[PDB]
Amino acid sequence: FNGLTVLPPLLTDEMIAQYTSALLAGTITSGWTFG
Amino acid sequence: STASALGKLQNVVNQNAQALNTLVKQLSSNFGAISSVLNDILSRLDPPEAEVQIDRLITGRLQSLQTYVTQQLIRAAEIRASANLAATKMSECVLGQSKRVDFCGKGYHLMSFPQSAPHGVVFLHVTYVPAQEKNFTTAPAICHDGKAHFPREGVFVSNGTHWFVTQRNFYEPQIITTDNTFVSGNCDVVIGIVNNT
Amino acid sequence: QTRAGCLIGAEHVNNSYECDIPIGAGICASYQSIIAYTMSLGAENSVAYSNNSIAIPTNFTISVTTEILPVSMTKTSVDCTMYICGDSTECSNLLLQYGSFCTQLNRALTGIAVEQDKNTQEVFAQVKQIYKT
Amino acid sequence: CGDSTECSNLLLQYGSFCTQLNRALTGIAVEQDKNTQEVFAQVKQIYKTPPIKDFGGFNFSQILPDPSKPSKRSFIEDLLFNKVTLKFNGLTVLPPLLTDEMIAQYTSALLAGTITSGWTFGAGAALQIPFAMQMAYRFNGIGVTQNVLYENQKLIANQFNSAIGKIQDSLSSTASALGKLQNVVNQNAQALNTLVKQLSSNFGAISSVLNDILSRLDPPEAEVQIDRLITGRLQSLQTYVTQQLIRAAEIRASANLAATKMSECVLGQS
Amino acid sequence: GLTGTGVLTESNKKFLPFQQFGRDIADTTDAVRDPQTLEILDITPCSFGG
Ligand SMILES: *[C@@H]1O[C@H](CO)[C@@H](O[C@@H]2O[C@H](CO)[C@@H](O)[C@H](O)[C@H]2NC(C)=O)[C@H](O)[C@H]1NC(C)=O
Ligand SMILES: *[C@@H]1O[C@H](CO)[C@@H](O[C@@H]2O[C@H](CO)[C@@H](O)[C@H](O)[C@H]2NC(C)=O)[C@H](O)[C@H]1NC(C)=O
Ligand SMILES: *[C@@H]1O[C@H](CO)[C@@H](O[C@@H]2O[C@H](CO)[C@@H](O)[C@H](O)[C@H]2NC(C)=O)[C@H](O)[C@H]1NC(C)=O
Ligand SMILES: *[C@@H]1O[C@H](CO)[C@@H](O[C@@H]2O[C@H](CO)[C@@H](O)[C@H](O)[C@H]2NC(C)=O)[C@H](O)[C@H]1NC(C)=O
Ligand SMILES: *[C@@H]1O[C@H](CO)[C@@H](O[C@@H]2O[C@H](CO)[C@@H](O)[C@H](O)[C@H]2NC(C)=O)[C@H](O)[C@H]1NC(C)=O
Ligand SMILES: *[C@@H]1O[C@H](CO)[C@@H](O[C@@H]2O[C@H](CO)[C@@H](O)[C@H](O)[C@H]2NC(C)=O)[C@H](O)[C@H]1NC(C)=O
Ligand SMILES: *[C@@H]1O[C@H](CO)[C@@H](O[C@@H]2O[C@H](CO)[C@@H](O)[C@H](O)[C@H]2NC(C)=O)[C@H](O)[C@H]1NC(C)=O
Ligand SMILES: *[C@@H]1O[C@H](CO)[C@@H](O)[C@H](O)[C@H]1NC(C)=O
Repeated sequence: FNGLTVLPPLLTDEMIAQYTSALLAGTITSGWTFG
Repeated sequence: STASALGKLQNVVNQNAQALNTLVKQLSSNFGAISSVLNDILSRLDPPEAEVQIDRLITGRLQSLQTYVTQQLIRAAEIRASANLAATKMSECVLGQSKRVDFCGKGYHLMSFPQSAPHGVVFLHVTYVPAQEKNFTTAPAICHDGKAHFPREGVFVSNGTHWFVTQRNFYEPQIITTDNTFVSGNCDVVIGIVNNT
Repeated sequence: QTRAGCLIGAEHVNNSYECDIPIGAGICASYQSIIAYTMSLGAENSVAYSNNSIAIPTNFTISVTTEILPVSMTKTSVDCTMYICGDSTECSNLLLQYGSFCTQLNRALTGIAVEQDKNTQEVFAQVKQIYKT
Repeated sequence: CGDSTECSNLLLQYGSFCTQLNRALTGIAVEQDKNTQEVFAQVKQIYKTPPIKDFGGFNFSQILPDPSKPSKRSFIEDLLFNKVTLKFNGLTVLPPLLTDEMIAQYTSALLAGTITSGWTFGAGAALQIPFAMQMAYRFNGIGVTQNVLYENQKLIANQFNSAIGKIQDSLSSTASALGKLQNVVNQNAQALNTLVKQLSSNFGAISSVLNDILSRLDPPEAEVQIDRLITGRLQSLQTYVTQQLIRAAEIRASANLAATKMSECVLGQS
Repeated sequence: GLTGTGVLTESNKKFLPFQQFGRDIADTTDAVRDPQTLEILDITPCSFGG
């Protein structure tokens, strides 16, 4: 390249998957109360 | 099995790649100078015209960079609006049950589940859809003993010989009783009232 | 000859189907050879209205549908002095007389990247704890 | 360039600006078509009102389609269409994908569906229901018991009818009530007009027409003059494209709001 | 001395006896008067498109 760079995102996809898993477990177990 | 269902993320990636590709391809233009490579201009001629050639190159490349930056700003604003909409949907249709119609799903909303995607989110909406309809005859109120009766909740229906009260979204007939109906006035001003017990 | 211009290589038919490849003025074409036709809005029915008739469902179904939304894009950075000069002292000196036209670009790009990070973090970080099934 | 070989040859060395300009314009047009289709294509079938119309005393004559006129538009739609007022130099205007008749058909289908089936047709199959009972449900939905409606039917109907007539007059006599659409049309026309007007500028050259420059000087300085003209015109085109992009973004936001309102208020009670 | 391309047709405009050519708006010529016959013509750009 000639001065063009791509910066990695702060949140890696593993943490995003972890957030999705936490949200889904919460909504399955506790209904809407945890919100 | 079926592909090409994720056209939005593909479009975003393609637009970014195309913008970068045209930006890097713009480096191979003369812009009215004698060459497109600066080293040849530096090594082929005496400076007092080298600054002229380099000036032409500089102004062309500056124009290209400015155009790229403006396009990036526009696209970023659009993506930010989309992200705000996605955040609102996640807050409303996942952490609770939504009443605003067609906001998330086609039908009556029950719940939603989120899933990740390389540059976005995917919502799975679960909805309830009625089916297998049937005709019935209906009346607005019931006149009995000179009094008008209206249902607390539901609707009066008749299969042809007898009358029942049912909930609106599911057929479940029941005998009309003084517990699921309430009285108001006399059967003289209601248009379409019928006689029953 | 259509309201959108002229078309060669396709046959005009009297039917009307859904629209595959939009053409314009309410007409579009599809492959069968290639046929061009007037677009069809949908099916046709007349609900049997009456002043003492009702319809009530007797059964139900449960449907699962999908929705897709982008939230972020790649974060990019560009260096002016290497893009337009390519490590040349004379080019740098010549560019130095154009004022500060590139600090602005760097600020804009950094703002874009920070905005992307904020977008992702605000969409996904909706909970305070991590629950386990 | 205006069909000049020298201008094309000189322009050939500025890269590929025109490809991305045309790409942006094509994207804008596609977005416009998508906006219209998303806003209006909300139903799956085309419902029709019954030939006999007795909606408990309510009167929808002013808004139902009129078969007499070929356009099949209603009174209010014709008033709105008559209210507003509005290939030259290498620029073209493309026709929309959806004709006005199709928009009117969608509007008529939505109106018939909401008149006959209540809000059910927006969540599955349209379900028949008498209008008075639907209005009783709508009162029951705002915390007022249905008891009221059946005991005040005729009066209520009268009020509704009167209100409808009033707005017709408010549209027939009073003007300047549709400033937004007129403003959009005026903005587009003015932008196109000034873009065309920019052709007569000088930009520091000796003349504003290429033929005089070509037929009055030898090439060595003709190139300089043509370069000045070319860069000026290119800058004007870029400015026009950027303004169009901004206006398109704003229009898209407005269209999204309109689609949300149509989904939430016409197909259901909010 | 006024040069340009297009298709020339007959026009019904009434040039007042001293004008030579007419333009409508945005400074684009629409009509001309030939110096010999002294009649008003009409100019239309010949067709183009993508
Ligand atoms: C309407 O519903 C009523 C109540 O279910 C039906 O009356 C019953 O009909 C069955 C079948 O003929 C008899 O075995 C029961 O003894 C009836 N019950 C009573 C209380 O009389 C009635 O037949 C239905 N009418 C129609 C046209 O389907
Ligand atoms: C529903 O509509 C029907 C029309 O089909 C009404 O029946 C009419 O009622 C009037 C007044 O009793 C009679 O003069 C007509 O002869 C009837 N027409 C027919 C075809 O029978 C009926 O009254 C309406 N019911 C309600 C509740 O509005
Ligand atoms: C419901 O029942 C009432 C009374 O049982 C009916 O009212 C009678 O109507 C007849 C004919 O119009 C009159 O001759 C009587 O004087 C009325 N009696 C009373 C007490 O008002 C009423 O008509 C019935 N409903 C229907 C639709 O027939
Ligand atoms: C309900 O009653 C109607 C009226 O008898 C039945 O007939 C339908 O009527 C509409 C309009 O009059 C037509 O478009 C349909 O094709 C008719 N259906 C037939 C003839 O089978 C109707 O079928 C009944 N059932 C439902 C679910 O509407
Ligand atoms: C409501 O719909 C469901 C699904 O269409 C019906 O369940 C089916 O019943 C038939 C007949 O017994 C079976 O052959 C199918 O296997 C059932 N489907 C499933 C998914 O189990 C149900 O019978 C319907 N309800 C009524 C009252 O008819
Ligand atoms: C609904 O309102 C319209 C007015 O917009 C009524 O149409 C009028 O009807 C009367 C009597 O038939 C005529 O003298 C008028 O000339 C009509 N007005 C127009 C503009 O045509 C219509 O009658 C009303 N509906 C009902 C059932 O009365
Ligand atoms: C220019 O010269 C031509 C030719 O002499 C003139 O055309 C003549 O006009 C008269 C008047 O109507 C006719 O009777 C002749 O038949 C025409 N001759 C030809 C050859 O066309 C024209 O009028 C002159 N115009 C001016 C302004 O002097
Ligand atoms: C079928 O289309 C042809 C033109 O393609 C037309 O001449 C003819 O009238 C049409 N027939 C019917 C029944 O519409």
